[PDB]
Amino acid sequence: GITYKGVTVHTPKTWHTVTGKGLCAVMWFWILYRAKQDGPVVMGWRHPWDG
Amino acid sequence: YFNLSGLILCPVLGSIILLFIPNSRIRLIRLIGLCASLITFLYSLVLWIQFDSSTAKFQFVESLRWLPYENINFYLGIDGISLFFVILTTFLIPICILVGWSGMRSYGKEYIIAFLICEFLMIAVFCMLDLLLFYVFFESVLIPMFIIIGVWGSRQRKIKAAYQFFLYTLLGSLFMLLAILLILFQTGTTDLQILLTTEFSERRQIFLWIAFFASFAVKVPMVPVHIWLPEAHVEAPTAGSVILAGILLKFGTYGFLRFSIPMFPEATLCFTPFIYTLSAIAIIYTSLTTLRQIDLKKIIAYSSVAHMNLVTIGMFSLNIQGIGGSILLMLSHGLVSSALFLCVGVLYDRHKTRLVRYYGGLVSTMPNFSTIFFFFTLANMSLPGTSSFIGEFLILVGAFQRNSLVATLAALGMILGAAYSLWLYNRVVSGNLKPDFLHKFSDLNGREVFIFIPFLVGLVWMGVYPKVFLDCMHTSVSNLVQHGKFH
Amino acid sequence: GDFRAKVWSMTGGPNCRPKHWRRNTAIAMFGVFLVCIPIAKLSAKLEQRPHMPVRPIPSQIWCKNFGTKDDYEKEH
Amino acid sequence: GRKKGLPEFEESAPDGFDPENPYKDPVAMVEMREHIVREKWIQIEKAKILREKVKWCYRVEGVNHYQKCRHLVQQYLDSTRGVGWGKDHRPIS
Amino acid sequence: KPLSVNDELMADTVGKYEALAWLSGGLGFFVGLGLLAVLNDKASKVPFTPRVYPYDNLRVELGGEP
Amino acid sequence: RWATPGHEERPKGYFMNRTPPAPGQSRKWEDWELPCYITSFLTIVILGVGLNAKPDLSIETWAHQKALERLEMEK
Amino acid sequence: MYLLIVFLPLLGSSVAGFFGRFLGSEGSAIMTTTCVSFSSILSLIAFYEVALGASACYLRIAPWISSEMFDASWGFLFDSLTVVMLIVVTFISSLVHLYSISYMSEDPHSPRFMCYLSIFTFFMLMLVTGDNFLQLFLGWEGVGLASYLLIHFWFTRLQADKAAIKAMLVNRVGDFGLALGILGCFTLFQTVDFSTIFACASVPRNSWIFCNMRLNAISLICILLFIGAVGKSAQIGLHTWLPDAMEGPTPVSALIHAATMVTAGVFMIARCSPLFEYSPTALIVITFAGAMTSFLAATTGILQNDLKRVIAYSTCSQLGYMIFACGISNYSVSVFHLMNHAFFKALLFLSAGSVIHAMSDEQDMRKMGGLASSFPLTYAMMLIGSLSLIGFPFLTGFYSKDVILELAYTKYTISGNFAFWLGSVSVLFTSYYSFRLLFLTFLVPTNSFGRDISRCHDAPIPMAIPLILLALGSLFVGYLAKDMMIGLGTNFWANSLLVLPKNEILAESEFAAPTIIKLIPILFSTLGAFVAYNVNLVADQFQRAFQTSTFCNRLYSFFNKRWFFDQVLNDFLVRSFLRFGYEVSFEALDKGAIEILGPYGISYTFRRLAERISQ
Amino acid sequence: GGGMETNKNKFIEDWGSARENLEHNFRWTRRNFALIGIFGIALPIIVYKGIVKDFHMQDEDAGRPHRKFL
Ligand SMILES: CCCCCCCCCCCCCCCCCC(=O)O[C@@H](COC(=O)CCCCCCCCCCCCCCC)COP(=O)(O)OCC[N+](C)(C)C
Ligand SMILES: CCCCCCCCCCCCCCCCCCCC(=O)O[C@H](COC(=O)CCCCCCCCCCCCCC)COP(=O)(O)OCCN
Repeated sequence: GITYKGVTVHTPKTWHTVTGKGLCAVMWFWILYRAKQDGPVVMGWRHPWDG
Repeated sequence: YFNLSGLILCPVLGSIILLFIPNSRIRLIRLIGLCASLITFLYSLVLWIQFDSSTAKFQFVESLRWLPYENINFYLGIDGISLFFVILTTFLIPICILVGWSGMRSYGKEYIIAFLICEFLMIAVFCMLDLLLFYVFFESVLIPMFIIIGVWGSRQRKIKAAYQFFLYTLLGSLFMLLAILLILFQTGTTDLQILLTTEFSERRQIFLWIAFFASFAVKVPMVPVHIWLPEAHVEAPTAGSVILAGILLKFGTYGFLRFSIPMFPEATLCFTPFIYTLSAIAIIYTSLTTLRQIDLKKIIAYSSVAHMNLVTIGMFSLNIQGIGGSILLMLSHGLVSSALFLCVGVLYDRHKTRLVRYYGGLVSTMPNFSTIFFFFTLANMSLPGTSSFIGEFLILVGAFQRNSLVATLAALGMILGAAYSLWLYNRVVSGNLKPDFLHKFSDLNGREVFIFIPFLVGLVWMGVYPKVFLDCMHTSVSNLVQHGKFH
Repeated sequence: GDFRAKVWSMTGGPNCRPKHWRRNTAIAMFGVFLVCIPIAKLSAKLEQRPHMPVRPIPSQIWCKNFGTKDDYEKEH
Repeated sequence: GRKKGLPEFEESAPDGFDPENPYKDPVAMVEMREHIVREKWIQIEKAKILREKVKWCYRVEGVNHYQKCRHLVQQYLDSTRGVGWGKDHRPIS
Repeated sequence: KPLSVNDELMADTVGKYEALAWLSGGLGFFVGLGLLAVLNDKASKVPFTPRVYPYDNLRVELGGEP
Repeated sequence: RWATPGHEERPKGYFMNRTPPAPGQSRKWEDWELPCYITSFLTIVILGVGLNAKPDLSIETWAHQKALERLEMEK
Repeated sequence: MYLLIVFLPLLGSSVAGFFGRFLGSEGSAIMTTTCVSFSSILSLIAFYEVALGASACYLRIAPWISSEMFDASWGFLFDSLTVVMLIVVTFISSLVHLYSISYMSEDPHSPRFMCYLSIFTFFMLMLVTGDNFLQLFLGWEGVGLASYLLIHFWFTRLQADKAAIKAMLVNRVGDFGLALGILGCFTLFQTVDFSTIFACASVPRNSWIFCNMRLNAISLICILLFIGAVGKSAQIGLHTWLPDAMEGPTPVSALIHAATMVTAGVFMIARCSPLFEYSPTALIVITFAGAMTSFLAATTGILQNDLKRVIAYSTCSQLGYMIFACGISNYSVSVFHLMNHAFFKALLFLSAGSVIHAMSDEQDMRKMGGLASSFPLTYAMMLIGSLSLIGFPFLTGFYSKDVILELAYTKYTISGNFAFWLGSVSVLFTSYYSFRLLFLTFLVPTNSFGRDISRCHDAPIPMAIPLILLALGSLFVGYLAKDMMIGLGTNFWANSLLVLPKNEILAESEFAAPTIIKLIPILFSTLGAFVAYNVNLVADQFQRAFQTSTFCNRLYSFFNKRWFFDQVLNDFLVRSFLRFGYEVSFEALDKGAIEILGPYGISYTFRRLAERISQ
Repeated sequence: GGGMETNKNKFIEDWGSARENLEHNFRWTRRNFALIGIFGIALPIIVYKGIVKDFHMQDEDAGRPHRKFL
């Protein structure tokens, strides 16, 4: 709770911020990890083993 | 040994006992009338148990001489078609007696006596196998219903409605009686089993069929003659409307099933497009006129014309799905429609009004009524799991096999049927309250809760397992499908 | 309001909170459990599995109609 | 007092009935009508049994149901042409 | 204040006919796009021959005569 | 919220809108309740014990065992 | 164990609605949540056993309707297709039940809401586990009844009742179409069971006489069934009910309209695939309708300002995508996208409801902004949902939408090109309005009021567990189920889905097309995101064009007011029928015309005739 | 106010009575004549022709001659 001009904004609890940051970080890491594995495949640079 | 004699004599004893009882003993009159009705209902239920479902021959046949040469005589018998009609017409009477339980002090003994004479006359209608005596008990119902409409009407309009109903019934009745007389003179007798084995010249089939249609179409209002039903129905007591819609509307269809669809197989085929045309527009017109009605009892009364005209599509399809599925609709309609008029009767007894404008927000003051009213709203709009859907769908599959166009037009009936059925419920039950108009409320009492219970049980029991009713009719409705056919 | 406390409804009304809803809740579970037993026993009897499972499945503990309809030529 | 068990019906065409003039002997007419209804119901139940056979052939076989249930499907569709009081295809019984 | 006879059924910047014209134009967009798709004739520009299956296009396995 | 005991000791509104009887007494039945309840009991007894015990006489059963017999005699 | 899957929600509803006065607002929630959760775990064992164990179960209880041959018994059919719908419907229902425990914490009539949710879940389970066409119809109309009941759960409102009645009318037209289709099915095969119909669906090659027209028997039935599918799935013909149906509670939007009951049409098309495969004419209609619906919803949803209404058009677009994915005769991809969408759209609705509930029920995006710092969890969750929805690479929405688009490209036919074009433009539009919703609600400078910000509280535990589970689903489930459902030659579906050898283009969808086609959705999504950012976050706000150009104002009104459907359709059909009810049928046919020639209009001349007898 | 009976309004009651006493409200104008001669005389004929032609086309498809529906 911080008041600038009358209005106050209740600071969120630690549990919410930690969970949101963790889920976002998991999403980003998963996207990059998938881009490492089959990123060239969707780009068309290399087939899995077709050719 | 339970036969048709005792079932018919029970209302006779019930009406005679109350005939010679002092009117000051109001309690005894009600108890004896209710006991007689319940005993008759149990007698009918027992008659169901011992009903053979493998023979097309009429069962529990009884004979009583009428003319000295046995030309015409009292032949009583039931089959798979008229058994459930007898059960329904014996089951509806105790409910009608229980409706006027609180206010019975003003009606007197002439109320229960009239209803018991009604039950006596309607039981014999569904049991008669003689063409002439079927007409005698066919038009004997007018006097008790005339008395019920006139003596215990709501407003001064009761004189007009009774006159109109009586005149229409008479004009149908005598034009049918001329045909019955012509059949008697030519054939020689009036026994149904003999009239079903006599070849009629093709020229005489059309005239006799038209004459029979004149009387039956009035009691199953097709298109030109559904103007007596709304007025006579609205100007009727709460129990009076149950009889008019529950049973009195089932004479026309039963008359078609018993004396028209078989005695003239060739005439029925020729007039099949005519019946399809009248029934298709009746479903479209009536289900549409229902939207612009403002009276609570004049909306449900218009929900019966669409449903009953959907039945005549099923009967004239002439197949097991059609004819067999049309019977379930009338049993379902006899329970769903008669339960809706109980719901309206509940609202009218407390608040002496019927306009939908005065009603609204009852969901917050009468919750048990709202739950019960909603359930019968679902049944009236052909929901699966209800007895109406089984009959409604079986008729559609019975008419699609004969004509795809008539099954398409009749399918819009459930489109419009689901429109006003829920839209009425939204107005009456849902919404905000109007304390300016009406402010005192009372939910369903012990009688109303108990009265609706057999309707609730008998509507889902037929809706989830209709095999109990269906298997008792297939032997009797299959012999009805083909009579002149031999291949 | 003041009058909605005088209206009986099956659902319970607005902001319904009985003094002994904990005990009633425990009873309702036990009633649901008792009525679910015959349904489970009925289901294990009328169920048919034409195909043997790839791996041992838990339904083989109670169900016994496994690989029974393989002779479909003699079905009724 | 009916005997315990299933109903018993004589399975034979009632003698005396002639299709030339059906409205000649009334009792033979109703007996013939009942008999014809009985064999139409027999045909209906035979078609239902064939339908059950097709139903359990489709489920047991699976993907291969096109070649294994061909023999049953054509029998069932041949037996559903003359079912009875159905489409305009009416059996000449 | 007597009630109206039709007192049972009771986008303000547009009229019924003008909005119907707008709807007709919107649906004519779809119709014109469909006509353009027809004019493209993608069927004649397929880059591969129709797939051919063994055993006479799987006639027996598809319910054909044995 | 999930631990505090409720405030409504008894459900709001009387069932069927009938005041509870005098303490140490019972709800006196109306003149119609007993005949209607014995009728409703006898109906259930007759239907449950009668429909389930009547023989399976039907045209979908005799015809079934006649078709099942003629379907194998053709072979 | 399989009857328990279907009947636990029914028992929970029957307890919480009949004896809710003894359980209160907490016991009624516990009963329904526990029953649906046990049904969900039982569906998990059902998935481990039927879909993975490859042993379907067929269970018949008792005959329902027994005519001469109109047999529609009480049968349940659990195959690979049914089990996927089970693990979707029941899991989403359990999560919505858990969500509503905290959402309906101050509403008075919470027990009835949970009873309605349980009965809806029961009806949906009867729909998906249907062996016949009538049990399927039973569920198909019970689901409509439950949606109608839940839409006006606040009966005091007038807009809720209007939306509910409109939804019932549209679903009733759909039910009429479905009933005609079912009647057609029985006239051909003399059965309504799925096994017999699908076994005998290839032999009939005859023609019928339908409404003075000679049509093909199978094609007519397929078109009639697709009419019902359009009615329930809110397709091009009948879709106006879905945007208006948002007047109900947010959990109603998340379950009743996002995950389930809009995928009912897609499920019915996929299940009836062994019948739709033999009517090539119907597939063209399905493809055209799906493409039109997707593009129209995408165009309509870009100018809405209501938070809940924007998501409804996203659901409509996704359903259109599934529909014309079924139209290319690739039902595996359709069900895959259905299951994918049932995760990241339920998540979107739940997060939007969490924002709305904390914002004192403020639903306008013009009056929210700068909520990212205040609502960290919900902002992250809506970010995940939006990224999945737009089809961000290597995410749940990427493994299905991209496959659908590339499949539409390789369907070298007239119908396929139209669907490909509309589905390509709809990707750009979807990206635009999804990113506009994300930007306006969370990242723009604050436009709300002081009171809304002062009273702020993020989602508590009961409203956060379903969110987190849906986030994990929308992160990983698409990748996990990519191989089993849309793999090459997979036998996961077994006999659930039939694709004829002639119309099989799954192999060419992967390696027969330039790599540019496989990157069109990503490029269009990036373009839409850039356009949304440049029009919302930083712009001169040239809206003065909307105040000086007459065409721009009318163009803005066209997209905002649902392409002028509600206004035009009302005036030209509903008002016309209301006039047709009174001004003719009641006013002239039966008012006095029968009376004047009847017994008292002119027949009362007997008074002017009997009195003359004195002569 | 110890009565459950509604406090009926003059405007609503009169409006309902007028809506129920419409039997005596015809003037036999061209609108009523055209309306009853079209939507009560032509639509039934169109429908009857529809069913009759449907039966005829069903008959011709099977090769059987048309049935005399008169
Ligand atoms: C028939 C086949 C389909 C069955 C569908 C069933 C769907 C439910 C149908 C009934 C729902 C109730 C709608 C009508 C009543 C409207 C709401 C109402 O007033 O009901 C009461 C009574 O509560 C109920 O709604 C009970 C009815 C539903 C519970 C029983 C359903 C049991 C399961 C459904 C049937 C099982 C089989 C279904 C499958 C065939 C609730 O009142 P409150 O929520 O407390 O708020 C009102 C305000 N005040 C208290 C001041 C009056
Ligand atoms: C407190 C209530 C609160 C509201 C409750 C709402 C409704 C809840 C109850 C739902 C209704 C339950 C009824 C049962 C439906 C499913 C079972 C169908 C009946 C059934 O299968 O058994 C058949 C009849 O037996 C029987 O069991 C018959 C007994 C049924 C008694 C029903 C009494 C209804 C009274 C209606 C009177 C009017 C009747 C209509 C004219 C025999 O089966 P089968 O033929 O195959 O025989 C095979 C012999 N081998």
